Amino acid sequence: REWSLQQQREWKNARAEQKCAEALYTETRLQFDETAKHLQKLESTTRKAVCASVK
Amino acid sequence: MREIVHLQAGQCGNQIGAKFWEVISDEHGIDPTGTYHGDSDLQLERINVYYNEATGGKYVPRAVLVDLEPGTMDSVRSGPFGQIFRPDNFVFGQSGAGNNWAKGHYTEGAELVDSVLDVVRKEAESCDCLQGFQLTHSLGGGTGSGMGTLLISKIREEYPDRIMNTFSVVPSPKVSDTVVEPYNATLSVHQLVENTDETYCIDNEALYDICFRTLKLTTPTYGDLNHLVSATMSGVTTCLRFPGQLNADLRKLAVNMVPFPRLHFFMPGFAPLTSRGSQQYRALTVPELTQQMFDAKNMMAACDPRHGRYLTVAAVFRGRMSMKEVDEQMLNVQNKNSSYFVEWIPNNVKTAVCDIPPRGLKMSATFIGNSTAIQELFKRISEQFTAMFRRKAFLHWYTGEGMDEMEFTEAESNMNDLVSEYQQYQDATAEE
Amino acid sequence: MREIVHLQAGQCGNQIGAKFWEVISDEHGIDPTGTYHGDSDLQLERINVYYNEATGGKYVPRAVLVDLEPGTMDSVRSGPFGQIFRPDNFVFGQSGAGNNWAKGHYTEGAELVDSVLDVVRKEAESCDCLQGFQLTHSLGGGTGSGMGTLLISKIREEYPDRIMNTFSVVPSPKVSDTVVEPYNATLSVHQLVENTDETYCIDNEALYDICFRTLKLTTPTYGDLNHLVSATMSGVTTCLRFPGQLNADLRKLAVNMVPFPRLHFFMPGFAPLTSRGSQQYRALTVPELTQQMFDAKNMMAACDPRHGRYLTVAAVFRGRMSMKEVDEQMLNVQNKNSSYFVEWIPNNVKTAVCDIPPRGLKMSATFIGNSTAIQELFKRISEQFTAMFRRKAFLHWYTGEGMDEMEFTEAESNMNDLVSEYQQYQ
Amino acid sequence: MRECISIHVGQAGVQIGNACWELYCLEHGIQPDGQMPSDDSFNTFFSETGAGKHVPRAVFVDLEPTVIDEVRTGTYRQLFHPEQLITGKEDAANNYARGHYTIGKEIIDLVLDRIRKLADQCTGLQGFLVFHSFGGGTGSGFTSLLMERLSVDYGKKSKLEFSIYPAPQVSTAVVEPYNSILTTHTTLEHSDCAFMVDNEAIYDICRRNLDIERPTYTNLNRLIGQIVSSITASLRFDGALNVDLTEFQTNLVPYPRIHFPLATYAPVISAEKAYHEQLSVAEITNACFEPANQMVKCDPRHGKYMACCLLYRGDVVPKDVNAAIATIKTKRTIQFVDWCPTGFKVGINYQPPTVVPGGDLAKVQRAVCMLSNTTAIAEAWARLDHKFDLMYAKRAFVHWYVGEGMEEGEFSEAREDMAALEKDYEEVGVDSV
Amino acid sequence: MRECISIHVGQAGVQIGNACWELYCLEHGIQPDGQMPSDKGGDDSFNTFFSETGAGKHVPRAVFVDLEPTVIDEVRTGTYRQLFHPEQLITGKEDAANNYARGHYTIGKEIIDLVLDRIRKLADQCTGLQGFLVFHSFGGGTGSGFTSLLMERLSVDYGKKSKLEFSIYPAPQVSTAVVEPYNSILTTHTTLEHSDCAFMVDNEAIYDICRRNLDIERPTYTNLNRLIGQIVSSITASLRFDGALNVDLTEFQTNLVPYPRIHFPLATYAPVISAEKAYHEQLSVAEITNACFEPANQMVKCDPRHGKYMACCLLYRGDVVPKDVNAAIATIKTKRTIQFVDWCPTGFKVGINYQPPTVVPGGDLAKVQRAVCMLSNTTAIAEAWARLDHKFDLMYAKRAFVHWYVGEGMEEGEFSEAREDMAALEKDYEEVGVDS
Amino acid sequence: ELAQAGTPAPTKPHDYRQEQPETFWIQRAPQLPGVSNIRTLDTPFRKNCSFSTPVPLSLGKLLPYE
Amino acid sequence: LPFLPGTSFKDSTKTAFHRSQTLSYRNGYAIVRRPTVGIGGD
Ligand SMILES: Nc1nc2c(ncn2[C@@H]2O[C@H](COP(=O)(O)OP(=O)(O)OP(=O)(O)O)[C@@H](O)[C@H]2O)c(=O)[nH]1
Ligand SMILES: Nc1nc2c(ncn2[C@@H]2O[C@H](COP(=O)(O)OP(=O)(O)OP(=O)(O)O)[C@@H](O)[C@H]2O)c(=O)[nH]1
Ligand SMILES: Nc1nc2c(ncn2[C@@H]2O[C@H](COP(=O)(O)OP(=O)(O)O)[C@@H](O)[C@H]2O)c(=O)[nH]1
Ligand SMILES: Nc1nc2c(ncn2[C@@H]2O[C@H](COP(=O)(O)OP(=O)(O)O)[C@@H](O)[C@H]2O)c(=O)[nH]1
Ligand SMILES: [Mg+2]
Ligand SMILES: [Mg+2]
Repeated sequence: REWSLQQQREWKNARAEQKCAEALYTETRLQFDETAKHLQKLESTTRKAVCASVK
Repeated sequence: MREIVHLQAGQCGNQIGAKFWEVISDEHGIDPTGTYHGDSDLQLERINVYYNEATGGKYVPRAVLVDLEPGTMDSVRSGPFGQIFRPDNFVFGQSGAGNNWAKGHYTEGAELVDSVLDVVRKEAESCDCLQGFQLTHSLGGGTGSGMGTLLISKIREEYPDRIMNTFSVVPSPKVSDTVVEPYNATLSVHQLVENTDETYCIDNEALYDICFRTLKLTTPTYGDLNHLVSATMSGVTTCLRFPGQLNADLRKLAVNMVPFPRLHFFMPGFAPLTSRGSQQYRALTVPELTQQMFDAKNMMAACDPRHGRYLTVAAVFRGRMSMKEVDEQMLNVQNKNSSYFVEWIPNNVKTAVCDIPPRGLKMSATFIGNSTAIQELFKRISEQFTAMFRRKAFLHWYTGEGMDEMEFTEAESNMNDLVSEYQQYQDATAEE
Repeated sequence: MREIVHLQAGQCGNQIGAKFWEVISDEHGIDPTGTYHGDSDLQLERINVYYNEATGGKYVPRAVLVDLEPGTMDSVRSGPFGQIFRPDNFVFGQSGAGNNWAKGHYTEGAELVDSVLDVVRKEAESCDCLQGFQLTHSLGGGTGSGMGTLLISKIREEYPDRIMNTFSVVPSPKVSDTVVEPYNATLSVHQLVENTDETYCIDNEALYDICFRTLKLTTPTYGDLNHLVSATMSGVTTCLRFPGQLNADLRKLAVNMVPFPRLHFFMPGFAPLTSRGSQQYRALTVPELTQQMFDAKNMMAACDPRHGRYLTVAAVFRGRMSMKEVDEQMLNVQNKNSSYFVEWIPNNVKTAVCDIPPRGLKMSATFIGNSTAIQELFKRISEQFTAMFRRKAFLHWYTGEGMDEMEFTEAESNMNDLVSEYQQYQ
Repeated sequence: MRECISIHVGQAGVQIGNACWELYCLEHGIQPDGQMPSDDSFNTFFSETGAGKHVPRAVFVDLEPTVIDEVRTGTYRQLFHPEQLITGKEDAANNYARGHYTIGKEIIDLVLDRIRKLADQCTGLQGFLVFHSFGGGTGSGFTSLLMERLSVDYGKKSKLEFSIYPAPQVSTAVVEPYNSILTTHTTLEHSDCAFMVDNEAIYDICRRNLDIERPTYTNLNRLIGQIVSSITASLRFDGALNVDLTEFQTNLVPYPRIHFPLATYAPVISAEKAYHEQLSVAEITNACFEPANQMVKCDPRHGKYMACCLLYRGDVVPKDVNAAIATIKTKRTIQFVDWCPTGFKVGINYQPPTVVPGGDLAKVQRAVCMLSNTTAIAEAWARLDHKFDLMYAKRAFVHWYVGEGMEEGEFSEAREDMAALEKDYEEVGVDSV
Repeated sequence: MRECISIHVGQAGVQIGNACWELYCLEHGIQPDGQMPSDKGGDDSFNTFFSETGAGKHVPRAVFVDLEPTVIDEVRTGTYRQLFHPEQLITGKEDAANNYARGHYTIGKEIIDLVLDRIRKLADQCTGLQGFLVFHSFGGGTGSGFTSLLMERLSVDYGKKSKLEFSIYPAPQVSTAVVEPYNSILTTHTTLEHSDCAFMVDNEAIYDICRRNLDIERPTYTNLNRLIGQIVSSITASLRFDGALNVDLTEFQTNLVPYPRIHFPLATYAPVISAEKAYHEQLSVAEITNACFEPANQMVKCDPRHGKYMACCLLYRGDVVPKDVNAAIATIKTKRTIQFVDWCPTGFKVGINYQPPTVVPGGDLAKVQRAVCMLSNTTAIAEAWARLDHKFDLMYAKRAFVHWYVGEGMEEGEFSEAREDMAALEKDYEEVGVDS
Repeated sequence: ELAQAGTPAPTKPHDYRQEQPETFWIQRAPQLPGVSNIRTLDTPFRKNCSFSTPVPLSLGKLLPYE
Repeated sequence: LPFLPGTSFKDSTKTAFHRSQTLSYRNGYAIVRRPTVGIGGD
């Protein structure tokens, strides 16, 4: 009984640590996606400004 | 472990399914962003039926939106719950069909099926044990009826031993929102009778009558009609995703309602629909659910079962309730109106019970009826089709785009054969 | 210990070659100066494969840049990563080939091979145990196709028992960026079939397809196309410089791909490429990689594998993953599709697994597929070579440089026989 | 040493298994965690573990995960072994052919493997008890080849059969007669004894007796569990006159084709109505003979009592048992066959029945369960033959069986076989020449 | 005094060696540095595997041979860099690359002298040699080719020494190469003539075991090699630890191998259970001895219900008693499913060891009281060989991949000769299995 | 409903990877046939070959009962 | 931002694209000059 309890407690701790690492990866991915969207918006605005200057 | 792949054909299909996904997203607790914000551990027990997993706890629907006019696609994508669908699942053509079944089936709708079957295969082998396919469309248009039937006839040859459900908005008897709607409806039903496993007929007359007389609404917009249709669509597949005392899947309902392979046209109904005035003046009981289900007013088709005979009946209940009173009430309603049931089948009614009711509600129920009162619809459509076909109305449009003249005659022959089969199964006797 | 020498020919070879060295200088943490600025100590375990050690902890690439005009070599040197190349490795003439195969093979390119083989012999003998060579060129030009096949037949006589790879950009069906394109494309494929171990067919039409419907780029300049090619060149050799559970080098893939020595034309692909809008609508699993890897929209050559039979197939995975799920997916695609795979070879697909994914990404895969449907590429050129040749168009630019006219009829019969080797295995 | 193996098939089997095993756990004083808070009376049902735990000797089988997953995430998630709960992927969906041919063959291997492991652990096995329903697809189809394989694998082991029959009036399906006719070859040839119950009768009992205005399947399955516990309590607990699984088969089955008894229980009364009632042995054995307390919708006054087995629990005296039997035997209302002068078997057990929290029955001192074999079953079979032939006249629903593997001659041969079974009962019950 | 020499050839050999030697160090209490903290002599159980230096260090008796550096350098850089000898990790420069010819004729002749020199040094250190244990894989180039001439040289150098062979066979359905049947036919001479006892395993069966037993949805090569290490430890524990009735290597070779041409047992281990299912099961002797006979628990994709059992060797470890052993064997002998041949009436050999198996932290198995390992010599291996002869004939019908093998140095006769050798070895099994 | 007692308390400290399970053999270790000299505090079932080794090829070791 | 096939961006407000000559010939020798200037004079 004691051995099985200790083994499954340690397995649970390992799975929790893996879940936390995956959460950190998803947060960094979300930050990169937001930066990419902002950069695309900036590039489109600069292109429209250049065309208006030419006209 | 039983996935349902959703198919949307036409502008009508896009509107109905765009309401349907909102309703079951609210049912399973899904925000407009896509994540899960709910207060139960039971809502994620069976969520893989309609949703595919994503990263970061997101769920995306297993649905495809097929159309030839991207205006409805833009309307769906700009909606409130429009940011949940994957951007690749919108399959939009470049030229419309223009209410032409020939344009839908042969000329412009024959080049879109390659991309549509590609996306359908990608969403079909992604499932573990796929249960079947579902379609939502209307037989009065050009894209839903013209090319949706082509999609059915392709995917059923691809996947023979699966199940195919259809929600068809068959033409209204008095509205006639299109001049050539009997042409489209006849040429679509002639394919549906061979290539469809279950068909559900939905009528705007019935929806208007319910939303006017029952719910007592001043302005019945299409949002309320799509809400009613989506409530029926959600109530059909409830036992797959919510546990109950007596489960029932789409295959089981097909088994217990389809005695012969050409008799698979159903009329639906929903049970507790009450107005704001009469909400407090009514107690929620199983007799008050069965009465409202079996009332001929509450049918979602413009066909009256007092002219016909109930071949089979299915009922799906939702809520914590008593098996004794459920079986007692449905035996009682079977016994009382003894002339509205056939005599060569005992126990015409299948019953199912699911535990979990919809939100804000205590008890509910859904009725699916196979009767012979559906041949009235086919007789009316056939008489209008043969009303135009002797004077050869509108026929150059269909003939100049690749159709022979024998197609219309064989559609007439198949439709007349189906209505004569329905008549003989109504008039059949016990002694033989 | 297992070194790879990079050869760049043409302006197409130089623009692909300059983007390639920008990619793996970021994998190994090499700044534009040339030094090392990285976080892991495993990045310097196998860096002698591509770089030469210099004084002060500076690494220079083992690449030689060959062109008959410095017009493109000036644009490479003025870029961000234009300071890493050794200034003695730039080999250049003063007269262009003019998109002529005869000038680039016999007249103008014959002088320039005196200087290239002094540089190639200097870099090849400095290694410990040379794995093989590598080439980047185009078959529709004068420098890439003319002299780039003169270098192949000269370094294979010197080094016969090695690995010769080519990343050749074949002509496209409807693009046609050269009027005399099939003369240079037919006379170069005739030289590749006898003198090359592995050949990767890349088409600029297929790279336009990926940047439109997969990446959803509004303005896909050639900086992005040369990224797609360079993400495949670093994925093939990623088991040479990174540890893994099951690793495969350049030689191990060529053994398991080529059943007969004439059949060595492949079709590359890369897997986790996703548009920016659909970044959050997708889950990362091994079945997500294997689905996109075998996609017919994802091949880098303008040949559809649905019209032919997969002879052999490879996949080189990257990232930490389970060996059951890798071996389960390659079996699953073979059992369902029993018509796109040959019947006298069971288990067509080979698998390799690396442990270090590209930076900022969790998993990757590179696809190498030998297919019968590559005969579509050689049959649409042989119908355009024969269309021009029977009216004898443009021969005075070729026959006027001494080239015999029977060499044109030999290039037909070697390439018309090649499409008949492929037909009998379909 | 003496032990039984429970095999529950279908959704009905799994629900009855839940309601039976809760009663067994409370009867033997085992927590839902599986540990006894602290005599080998549990050894008939529970098996010891190397962690000090008790694991049931039961196999739950189903073709869908929706009903087994409630057991897996319920209160008794720790008690059951995780490999005793066998699940398919797609259910048979009210089809005999799906459950027998196409879908049963993927899990028959796993079910036979677990059955082999349990019977290898059994040092001496009394038999298998099979809990199933005729109407459902899995219970109709998979159970047929389950018993067919068990008959080949095991020679003379006992196979008791608790089955759900369709009700004469109410039903939960349409193809219920089709699924119920085709099992009358397996339950005829490859079954040893088969008790049949139907839910409308138990609805009547719970409505009239226990004062419950709205019974549920829990309120039915608890009564079924009480019956099964009263049957097996002679094995489990010491008593004055023990009876055995082989023993009542010997004393109740006169011919190999006649193994369809009727199971009744008494007293079934509420806690308020038990407060004013003096329940003597005669007062509990008179209620078993009443047709209003039968558990099948059939009347034994049309038939002849062929054999009777009584099982008493509690503060019961053999003198008063004999006096009650003597008072029963003098009634002209109850008729016995001429070829059985002494028709009774008597078992007496000391331990009273156990009350459950939240249940509907009352705490009682004595109780009785009766297994009576009579000739009032031909009416119940013919009342279903009317429905089956009325459906089969027009070949309704029959493509849904033909296209999935089975030929159409199986319908006719099963109808003819069970028709001969119906005919045999009349010459069994006719008066001697 | 009793000693065994481990020879790990190829990437599979190196990885199985890592997973084995971690287990050996942890079982004998040796730190990754190489020193035992528990020195408070009197202990000799490590002398089978570890040689003791006077400085207090214990060096393994293993040789890691490889033709590529990418996996030997992981060993040289990782946790056990200070444990292994610097010269016991032999590495080449260019690998064979799935080529029997490259591994046998061209590349292997450069390093075979170094390998034989280190083998000579280890066997000279050994005062009495039980034998060699060769860990290799059939599919790969080095394991297919270099091991062949390594064993050809070892048979000449060492006459009567036992050479046990832990081989990875190609899986019948899944695989990781395409010239794998071509390499797996050509080693059927060097595993037939130059081996004493050959245990074949394949990855698909161990994938199935780790799927349905340990509840690992995504197993890896570490999870497979841990089970293989458990098997080798259960074989060698009779030499290493005190037991009631000990079994030696020559002893179970005698009791397992009936003819010189027939030396192909099947290895099974029980119980392979997880810590969540160790709570709901008692692992008695009569129940761990029935899991070895189940065809689902076999480590080769073959069904022994089709064949005839010829001999069995059972090795029990832990809380196990002869009364329960005899009762369980009596229970097994009465089943009509398990069939023995007529000329082997007493078909069992039994060994018992006192010390229960150890556990690795972070591992997959559970801490168990007792365990059993079975080596069964049967007839149901001819199906596993025919399932790959089919693939070899299918490829060789039209001479695919033949120029690769021909150009490096062999001739084309070895393909047909090796296929004929496999055909004769397949006919011999049915000739033996036919009763009288 | 009602109250359920938890897991029983351990009377002695337990830690896996270090603790040897009880056997009949480890309860009666000095009294068995087949057990060698007991000089290891970890397990009594580790082989001691001090007596069996020859007088040559023997390091400094302690003979049994001496 | 990670270095990826789709993550590249370029400056739009650039107007001078003059290509300087770092490789040329003096006497008979191919010379290579240090690139003291970029594209456009920057
Ligand atoms: N007495 C009793 N009968 C039940 C109970 N639950 C279900 N049933 C019976 O089960 C029959 C329907 O079959 P189910 O048990 O629901 O499902 P199944 O037997 O597994 O068959 P499939 O649904 O096709 O898989 C009905 O006729 C009910 O009479 C129960 O709790 N008590
Ligand atoms: N069980 C198991 N098998 C392995 C492992 N690693 C590799 N293999 C097997 O090895 C085979 C491939 O050959 P390898 O051993 O990897 O390579 P090799 O023997 O050195 O031959 P070359 O690569 O040509 O040098 C595959 O079929 C795998 O099944 C492992 O860790 N465990
Ligand atoms: N019930 C319902 N019917 C609709 C809806 N939208 C359109 N329709 C019906 O669909 C018919 C026209 O369909 P149409 O748009 O031409 O279909 P399409 O050509 O395939 O796009 C009309 O008869 C409408 O009554 C809706 O939201 N709900
Ligand atoms: N993929 C890719 N193709 C290119 C690039 N630059 C040119 N090409 C292609 O190369 C072909 C002509 O090459 P060319 O300039 O004649 O090569 P050269 O004669 O050796 O200098 C054209 O069809 C272009 O499409 C590039 O940067 N990337
Ligand atoms: Mg079921
Ligand atoms: Mg190797």
